[PDB]
Amino acid sequence: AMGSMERASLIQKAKLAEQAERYEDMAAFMKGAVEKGEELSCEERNLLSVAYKNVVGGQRAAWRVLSSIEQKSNEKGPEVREYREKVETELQGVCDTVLGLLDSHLIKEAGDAESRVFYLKMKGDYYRYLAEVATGDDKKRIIDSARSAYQEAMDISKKEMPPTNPIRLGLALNFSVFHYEIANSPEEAISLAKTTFDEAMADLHTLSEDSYKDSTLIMQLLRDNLTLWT
Amino acid sequence: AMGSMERASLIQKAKLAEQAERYEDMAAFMKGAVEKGEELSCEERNLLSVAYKNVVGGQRAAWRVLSSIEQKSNEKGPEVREYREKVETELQGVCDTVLGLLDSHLIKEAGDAESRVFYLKMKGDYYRYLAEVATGDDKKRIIDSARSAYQEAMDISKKEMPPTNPIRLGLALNFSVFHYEIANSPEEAISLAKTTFDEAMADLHTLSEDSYKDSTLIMQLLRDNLTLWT
Amino acid sequence: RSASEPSL
Amino acid sequence: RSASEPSL
Repeated sequence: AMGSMERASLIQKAKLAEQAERYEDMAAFMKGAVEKGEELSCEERNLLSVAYKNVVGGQRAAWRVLSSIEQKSNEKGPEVREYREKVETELQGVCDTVLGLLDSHLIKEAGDAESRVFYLKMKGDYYRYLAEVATGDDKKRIIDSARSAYQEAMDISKKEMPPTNPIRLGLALNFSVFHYEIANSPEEAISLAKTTFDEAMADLHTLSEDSYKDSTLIMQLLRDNLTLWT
Repeated sequence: AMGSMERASLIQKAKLAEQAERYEDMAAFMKGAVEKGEELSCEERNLLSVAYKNVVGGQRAAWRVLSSIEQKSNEKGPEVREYREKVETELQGVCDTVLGLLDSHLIKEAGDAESRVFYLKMKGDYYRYLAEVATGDDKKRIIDSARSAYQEAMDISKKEMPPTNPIRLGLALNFSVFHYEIANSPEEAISLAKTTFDEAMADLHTLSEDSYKDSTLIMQLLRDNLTLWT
Repeated sequence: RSASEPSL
Repeated sequence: RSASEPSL
């Protein structure tokens, strides 16, 4: 599974599942595609990311609802904790699946900056989702794994991509969220978001109209966060 | 499965899953509750209905997206048809599960009009979702199973419930949709929707403010449909 | 498409 | 909650 399906048919079905908003199916088609062992193209990396972002986003939203209910019950039976744990375990499982694809063998075959930064950012992201539900000292090690992946991605991005590149911008955005929401470092988050915004603003002149729209969509998220954080 | 969980814990978890918008989990908790073999209360019937309506509604929405793509390809490989069939099969499976709960043994233990009409309406509804994807002559028999369930529900509802009862109103609404969208009988659909609207309008005077809001919410759907159909 | 009974 | 990179 999905070992008998052609790679091209798995990519085609992931695009159909995305159109149908069937993200669990999309993720499983893309996991099958990765497991064929060939590197992924830019569009395929994006399908992989879209699929798992939507799966884990649903799980995160549900976990938050349940955690809030559980925290209120702690101002009456094991059910709320049991069910929050069930959703939590499922969420951890999807993060471990993603991290497993990256480790076997997406990151090690990724030589170009665009692919390597994309995957190292993904690694940061899924350890960050693990961290959101972790308690410890599991929690410290998972936070460190996120920070280390983001930091390697950031170092390559700053050497190899222009400050407007949407992947570099989305990496910096997610690392700033890691700092504010996970690492209890709101000043580092704000500094990162401001420096990344300003260096992209300075480079917009180099862009075509379409590239400018791509870059400014992510810059607007940095600005929204800075408005929330200050 | 979920044979080891207490009934009350299954109901509690279905309510938590509904809050978390985890409808697949909600459906499985409610299926476990039904399989405990005790009749369901009014609130429990509603949880059962909410859970499966949302599951099958997601499947129906995806099937429609895929069917439309497939029909366009027929103005280029087996993938679109294969994946539409996969979603179709999953959808049929969820309808067969619901119909199985009703047949084993929800309908036969349901003696009061409120429960019996609710379940016979559900039976109409899930055969109608089967019919939406059926081709035949499977299709005729499935259409007949829907019509027969709706008709039995309607006969009890008209003898035993006031014209404003929200279940009677939702039954008449869904049977009118069966007539317009499934049975190629737009005139029967319009007649049913108009008669049901007018008889409820005539009985609103009997209602409390809260009951009136419940009844008029479903009447407004009958009116929206009549505006669409005329 | 016609509207059917909502999830309430 | 802060906004992170969207699904695009």
